[PDB]
Amino acid sequence: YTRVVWCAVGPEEQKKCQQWSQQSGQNVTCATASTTDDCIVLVLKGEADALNLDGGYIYTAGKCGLVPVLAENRKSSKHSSLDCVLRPTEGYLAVAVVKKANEGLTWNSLKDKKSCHTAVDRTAGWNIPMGLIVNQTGSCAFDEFFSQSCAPGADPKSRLCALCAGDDQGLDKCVPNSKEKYYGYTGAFRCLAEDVGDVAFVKNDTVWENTNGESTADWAKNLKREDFRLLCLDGTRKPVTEAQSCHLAVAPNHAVVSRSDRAAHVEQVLLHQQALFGKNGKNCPDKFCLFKSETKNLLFNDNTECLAKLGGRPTYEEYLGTEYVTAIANLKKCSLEACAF
Ligand SMILES: *[C@@H]1O[C@H](CO)[C@@H](O[C@@H]2O[C@H](CO)[C@@H](O[C@H]3O[C@H](CO)[C@@H](O[C@@H]4O[C@H](CO)[C@@H](O)[C@H](O)[C@@H]4O)[C@H](O)[C@@H]3O)[C@H](O)[C@H]2NC(C)=O)[C@H](O)[C@H]1NC(C)=O
Ligand SMILES: *[C@@H]1O[C@H](CO)[C@@H](O[C@@H]2O[C@H](CO)[C@@H](O[C@@H]3O[C@H](CO)[C@@H](O)[C@H](O)[C@@H]3O)[C@H](O)[C@H]2NC(C)=O)[C@H](O)[C@H]1NC(C)=O
Ligand SMILES: OC[C@H]1O[C@@H](OC[C@H]2O[C@H](OC[C@@]3(O)O[C@H](CO)[C@@H](O)[C@@H]3O)[C@H](O)[C@@H](O)[C@@H]2O)[C@H](O)[C@@H](O)[C@H]1O
Ligand SMILES: *[C@@H]1O[C@H](CO)[C@@H](O)[C@H](O)[C@H]1NC(C)=O
Ligand SMILES: [Fe+3]
Ligand SMILES: [Zn+2]
Ligand SMILES: [Zn+2]
Repeated sequence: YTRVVWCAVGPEEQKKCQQWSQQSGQNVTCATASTTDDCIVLVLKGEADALNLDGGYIYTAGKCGLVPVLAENRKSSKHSSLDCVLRPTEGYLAVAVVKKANEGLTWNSLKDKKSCHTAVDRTAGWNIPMGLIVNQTGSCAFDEFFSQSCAPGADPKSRLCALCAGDDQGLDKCVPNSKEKYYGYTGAFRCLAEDVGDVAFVKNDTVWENTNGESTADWAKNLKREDFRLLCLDGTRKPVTEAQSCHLAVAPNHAVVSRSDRAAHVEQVLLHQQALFGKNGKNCPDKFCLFKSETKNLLFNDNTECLAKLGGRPTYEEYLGTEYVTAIANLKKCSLEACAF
């Protein structure tokens, strides 16, 4: 009923979910899975109700009948008067980041280099860059393009996982959850920051949130914006201040999905949960903040201002957009009446 079971990916998200559960009086409860895909499955079975997903998984989930309910909304500049929950979503910029000291490394010389991806199947870390690379190469062997990488979710024995490090014990190497050191936006960027990889496929925001004192995490403490460069599709290199003219694409924001028969109810519970634990929430920062977790982006991205209502009750195809939807279809022809489970 007004009770919602959230699906947590990995033990760290489980921990944050439990706090949220404790503070919600149990209006929100938790289920945990090792992978986002397993979480998709728990929702289909009806053992969990919702979770926040990157666009790539929204695509997987959509083919299986799950729908967009509310989307992450971060601070903008245009469309000022509108409240956050009513304001349109902008989408983030997918970028390719390199070290400035690594001269002569451009989009046109990425072959045989070392890469850092958020996870297999994600928008900025995989779908966009690999779709572009397959497109340009005219060959479905994206697994041979880079010499070594860390792409959580690929075969641990393959070169796509050679750069991944697992947890502090060396266990769970390449798993697509935060236990993997170089998982997600922050992980992929850390992979580049520590010179494990030559390039990182992350979003524009990740660079800003983890440099010039914004992080304080020990690996990011001393990172400086000028030491990084974005790779543009025209073979050029630009400062990270130029993301508007040097991105690989703009991605649809992450969004909360659920089985359609449960959407209306998940929507009403969440809107109330954010009134309590959101940005200007009754109990944040006092008791619990839904959008905080110190640069780890647990359950939701840390830069989320609020969860917004979607305009025009969009299907997953409309929400992702035709442009992005055909990009994925074309890449998956390498790896359509579907649903993977
Ligand atoms: C690439 O991604 C970066 C990071 O997301 C984008 O830069 C961000 O732009 C925001 C708006 O477009 C900036 O937020 C506004 O609101 C706050 C409050 O008014 C301003 O100051 C903040 O103060 C708090 C202190 O409590 C700090 O937490 C913030 O760091 C900031 O100092 C801010 O000046 C601005 O008016 C936001 O600050 C900014 N983020 C950072 C880390 O600088 C960037 O636009 C984007 N590029 C493109 C092309 O999209
Ligand atoms: C990989 O290559 C494929 C195939 O060339 C790319 O797909 C193509 O994408 C374009 C742009 O999305 C599609 O064109 C669009 O057509 C509509 C209809 O007129 C129009 O409104 C848009 O303005 C645009 O012109 C095109 O149909 C599609 N081609 C095929 C065969 O699917 C794909 O984008 C490439 N991958 C990446 C990541 O770019
Ligand atoms: O979530 C962010 C992404 O949304 C994707 O689909 C959802 C979103 O986008 C549509 O598109 C373009 C446009 O209307 O959005 C803004 C302001 O929101 C503009 O810049 C545009 O005019 C749709 O019409 C929206 O209602 C919806 O919220 C989309 O594929 C991505 O581009 C990105 O916006
Ligand atoms: C839990 O749900 C009830 C039913 O709407 C609501 O009245 C109450 O405020 C909620 N409590 C918390 C802590 O969210
Ligand atoms: Fe993403
Ligand atoms: Zn563009
Ligand atoms: Zn529609």
